[PDB]
Amino acid sequence: ALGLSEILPPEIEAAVKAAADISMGTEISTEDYENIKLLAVQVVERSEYRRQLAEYLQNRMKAISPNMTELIGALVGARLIAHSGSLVNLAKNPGSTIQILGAEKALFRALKTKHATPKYGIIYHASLVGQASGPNKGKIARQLAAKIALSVRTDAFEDDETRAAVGIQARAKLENNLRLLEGKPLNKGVALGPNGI
Amino acid sequence: VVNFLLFESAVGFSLFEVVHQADTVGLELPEVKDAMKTLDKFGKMVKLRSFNPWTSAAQGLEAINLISEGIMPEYLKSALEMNLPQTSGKKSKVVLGVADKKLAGEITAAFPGVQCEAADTSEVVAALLRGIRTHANKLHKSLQEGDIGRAQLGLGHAYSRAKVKFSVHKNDNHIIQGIATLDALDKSINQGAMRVREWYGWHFPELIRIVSDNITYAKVVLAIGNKSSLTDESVDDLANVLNQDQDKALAIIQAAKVSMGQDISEVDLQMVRDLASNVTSMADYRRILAESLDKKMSEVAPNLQVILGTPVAARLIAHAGSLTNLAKYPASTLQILPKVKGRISRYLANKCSIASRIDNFSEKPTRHFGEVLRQQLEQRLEWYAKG
Amino acid sequence: GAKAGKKVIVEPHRHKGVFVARGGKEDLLCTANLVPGESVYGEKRISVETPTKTEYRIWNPFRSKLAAGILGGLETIYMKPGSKVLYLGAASGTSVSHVADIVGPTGAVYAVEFSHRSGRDLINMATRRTNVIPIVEDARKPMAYRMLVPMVDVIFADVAQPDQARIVGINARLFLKQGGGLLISIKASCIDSTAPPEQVFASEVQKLREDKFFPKEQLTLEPYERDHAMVSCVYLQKEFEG
Amino acid sequence: AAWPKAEDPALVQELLDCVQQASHYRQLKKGANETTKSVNRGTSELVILAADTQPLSIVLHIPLICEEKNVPYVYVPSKVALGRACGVSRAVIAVSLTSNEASDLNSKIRALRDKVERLA
Amino acid sequence: AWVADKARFYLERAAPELREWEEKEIFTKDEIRNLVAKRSDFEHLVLAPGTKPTDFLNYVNWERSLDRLRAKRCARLNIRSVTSHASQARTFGIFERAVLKHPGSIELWLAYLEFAAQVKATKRWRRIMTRALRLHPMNASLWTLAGRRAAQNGDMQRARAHFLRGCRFCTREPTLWLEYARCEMDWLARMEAKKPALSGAIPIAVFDVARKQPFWGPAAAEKFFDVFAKFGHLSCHERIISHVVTTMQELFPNHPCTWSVHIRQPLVGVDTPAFPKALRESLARLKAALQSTTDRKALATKMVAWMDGILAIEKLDAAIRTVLEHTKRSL
RNA sequence: GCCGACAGCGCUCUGGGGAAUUCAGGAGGGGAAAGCAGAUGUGCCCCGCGGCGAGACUGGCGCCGGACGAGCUGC
RNA sequence: GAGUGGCGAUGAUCUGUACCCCGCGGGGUGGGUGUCGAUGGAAGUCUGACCGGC
Repeated sequence: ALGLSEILPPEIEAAVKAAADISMGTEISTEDYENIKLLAVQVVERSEYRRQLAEYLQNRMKAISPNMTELIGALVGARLIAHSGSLVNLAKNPGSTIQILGAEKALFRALKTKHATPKYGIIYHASLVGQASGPNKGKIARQLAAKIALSVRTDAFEDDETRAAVGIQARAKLENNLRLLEGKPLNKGVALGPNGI
Repeated sequence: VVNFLLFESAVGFSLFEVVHQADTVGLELPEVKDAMKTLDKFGKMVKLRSFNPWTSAAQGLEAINLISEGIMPEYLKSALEMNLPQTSGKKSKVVLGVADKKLAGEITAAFPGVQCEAADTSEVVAALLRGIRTHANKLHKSLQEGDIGRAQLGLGHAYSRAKVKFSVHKNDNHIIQGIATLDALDKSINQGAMRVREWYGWHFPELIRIVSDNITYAKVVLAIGNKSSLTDESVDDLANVLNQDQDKALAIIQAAKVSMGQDISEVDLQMVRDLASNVTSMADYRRILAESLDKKMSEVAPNLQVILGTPVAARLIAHAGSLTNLAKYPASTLQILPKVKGRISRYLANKCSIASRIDNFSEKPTRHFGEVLRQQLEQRLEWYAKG
Repeated sequence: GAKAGKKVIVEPHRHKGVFVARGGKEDLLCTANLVPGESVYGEKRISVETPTKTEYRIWNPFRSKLAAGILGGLETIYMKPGSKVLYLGAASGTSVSHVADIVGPTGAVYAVEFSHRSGRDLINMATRRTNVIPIVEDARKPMAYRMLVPMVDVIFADVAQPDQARIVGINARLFLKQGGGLLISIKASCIDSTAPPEQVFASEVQKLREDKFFPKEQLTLEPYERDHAMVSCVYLQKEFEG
Repeated sequence: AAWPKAEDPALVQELLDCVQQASHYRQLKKGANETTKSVNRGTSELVILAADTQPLSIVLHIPLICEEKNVPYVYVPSKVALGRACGVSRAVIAVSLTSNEASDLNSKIRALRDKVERLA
Repeated sequence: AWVADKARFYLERAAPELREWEEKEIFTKDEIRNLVAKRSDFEHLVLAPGTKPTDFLNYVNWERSLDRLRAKRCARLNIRSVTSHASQARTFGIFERAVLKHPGSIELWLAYLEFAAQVKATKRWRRIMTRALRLHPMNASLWTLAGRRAAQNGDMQRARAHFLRGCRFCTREPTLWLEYARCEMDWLARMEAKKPALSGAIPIAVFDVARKQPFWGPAAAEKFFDVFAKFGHLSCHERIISHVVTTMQELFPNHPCTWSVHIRQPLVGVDTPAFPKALRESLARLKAALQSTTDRKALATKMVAWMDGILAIEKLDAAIRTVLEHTKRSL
């Protein structure tokens, strides 16, 4: 769009008119501008292909495992599917394994080297263990991994709110469990007056 | 006894009244160096009579390119008619301090009653001005918005380019990064096009046997759609695609007539035609880059392209960085970048050096000189071919 | 020796913004790359991430008198991240790129050169880096670029002129601060080819001294150059920053 | 582009004579490529080019690296005079001449680039 | 900061008028407590390092409203021989210190010119005016104000000094050329109103010289027609308008500005049988002009702006009013 | 890497360390118009001293100098 | 009697991509490469009964 206001919020486009005024613009020809402009339309075409690929994978994962989608979402669950290979081969793995999917180098480094195993793997970029912080991160990594072995096991061995009857219960229990973990009082402390009394 | 002086800076002119003038005998004294060192004392010596900005960077570039040779402009004579009093040299004159001797002589030539001490001559106004240059940020801050260093920086790029004629004959940019993106997206279209061949070929096997040339595969599986709705000569396309009557189309509709593999669904076919439009738009943009890239390289450095071809001349110009660097390398350093093979490697390396510096250090370089370089290349090919 | 891909750790040098990269059989003086991923004139450089980003161009005492002085054992170089340096005799902007790597993004290098061709390579490098200004003018006429240069902290001087102390004299009398840095490379064969080099060096020091500088130290660049001196002095004060 | 043009009143003659004497002391790198190697390696003490080059762009590249290495360069107006000044039987287009620790030739290089410094 | 020292000079300089206000029955003693303490707080705020033109105008507004308060309270208690000149002198001190510290502040400069004009300080007003022009020479606001107040005072030569130096400097916008045609033709309006003046080739020289300028464009020339299109009661307004339309139809002859002045040209010397006569003449030029091959959208927008630009007038044929509304609908 | 006798050496002693804060100093950086050298309200008119200044004469040897002056302005 | 063709600083030559088996021709593994693979290997997929409130 440059060589108006839909692409970006205003008063930053006032700054791009300002830098367009006072910048060090080496006036290249319109043929070279046509080349860099066709690279721009190339990469915004790949951005549109990103959008419809993302909607493809979201709707497809909703059709394949709705328990997973109504726990952690299509992207993270899709990457678990991609790690173990398939849905039944994800379902044959225990809940600790589905906690440690994605962290096997640190994990067998720790197990062969007598050190601290990793608390989580792929799971960390879900909408919940990112919502928690502190020790609640590893704790809700455990219990989310247990409930998610359970839910992907239901999706893998059998309108959509009866097919997704495990994931909604695990969302309610697991987010209620979140706020009872986080919204907690601190350690009880005495108060002292001006004199140490 | 200096009355006024003139500080000319990259944002504009500004002339200062000076009152409580400097110790003209004790200039090298340390306490006077302190009073010429800190702002809270020298500013008791200088006021600010007038400021004259630049209404455009074109006026700034003409202002440097007059004031470097030492000629004043008509707007400087304007601001000095604005500021200086109407004096002949009859009975009362006005001393102005100017950092340049010929500007002083021209300015006493234009104004007969000004008399100008130049900072090349007298250390009084050389110091009284040198300190306006020290504090002229804080001295001008109350009326000039923004920093001075960026206006300096842009004015220095502007004056260097206007004095040297830089970007009228510096066009290296459009092939180093262009062959970077050209080989990059050739790798990309091999990757994604191999993907769409693997997956639609997972749906429909023998199209790998009838149609190779990966991007033509991608367009023919954009157009063929599903295994179901085929006619061979459907709409105005397959004659421009490939052979039609005896060779390909009967193998297409016959191959899907005797098709063997798995079926597929509609949204999956939306993936194969979004991915197909990905690959074929990538190929169209590759045609655009090869066209404008080869035209541009034959319009900028033709010698390396006639003796080598623009993909490998593009690889050497991106491989050394610029025409100035590849020109600066010697013969055997370009040879870095039985005995017949390495011998002609040395010979074409040496001619690629001589073609490099003849390619750069002409103004807008020609074409026939590299043509006669390839004439020497052909007669050395014949010089071995007498065997 | 210093082959591409050898593991080599980087520790800071004694100066401000100068780095030293110690490897197994060697060591390499290096600066921090201001524009990453790009070598200026085709030099070796070092990439490292925080525990993509960090990059260190390797700096050559055979192609740079200032690196010959830093490996020559110089006390101070007067330049630090944040300084303003007036470089004199800037051919192609190579050592101007290393000075620009020292003073960094907030600093400013004011590169002056007479020749138009080194002007062009200087505009290439100085178009890539945004703290260096290109000035293609005569160093014997400072009133040409008096509209371009403010009061700088340091002047670096590498010109092959017989009137070198006069050129740096008037450039410091227009552009160098009260108590300013000056760092001059001197070629005795270029000033006086029939005199002994210690006497040429001492005479150029005396011309700066009656040009009202104050010489702090002198070192000769002689495992890396021949008959070259590096004189470090300070304008109008005995101590630098004032 | 030959702004350090040497004058035919015997400065060219002293240049070509010192070329010949350095050729007899083997201090002489002949031709544009070997000149370029001597300047880039920094061995060079002085360098002469020839302005009788038919395209002069093919020797215009070494004043850049001579400005970088700070060695004096100067043009003589005949590559044939430079060529038999070297003693080559071909046309030498650009010559570079180095030095050592102790030679009267090194003294002649010193006085010669003193004259070249009087040009530039 | 020695703000207590320099502030101590200004407070102790202010003290004997407070003495005279306590010994006259005008203010009372705790009022003078509030007054001394507030004077002090302003003087330390103003002589403080980090200050603003807002702060200087706050203390100018408060000190001057103090002078008006003492004036009205003086008129209450029927006092005479108490004067305002320590307040005016003091206010000139606040301004002189103000535009000495922040001289690049046209709020301060225009406010100081406003005070110097409201206290009838004319010679001092011109000195402030020249200092303001020297620090802001690219300011059409200041060059216009100097030229116009010089014209209303009556020295048109000094007005033309401020204007011709102004047109020398402010040459990005057309604004000061418009105000010098506007003020020079204001002077010709005064000369033909009192009746060189018979010819009046000065704004024509402004026009033809103004051709060679970096602003000189067709829309700006239409702003020249908006300037000259008033004062149609003159001697040579048809000659000046006719030179503008003729020269634009000799240099830019394919522009809806030239077609727009081709419409509005017979309506210069009007304000009445000629008003429908030249109005329908502008309908002949209008129908001749809207069909012309030019920037038809720009002429359509100009004529929506012009047919809307007549509507406030009265005593018109309602058929003409409605048919111009339908012409706005038709375009 | 911890521990380390004897012999010897150095620093220090209201023994030796660490943290929290209260007080007394020192050095350095960075930021800041950071600017009280003579601090007299405004406007008009008359005088005095002076500055620009059109235009006009003259003496001496191609110059330098005298001495007139419409008008406008500063103090 | 006329018109063409002809190395080299505007870079000749030389040590140096390996060894071996044969009659300028052919073959056994190189090493560095640059790809896509691959099923193949390193390579195996944490702990398991308490904890919080009062």
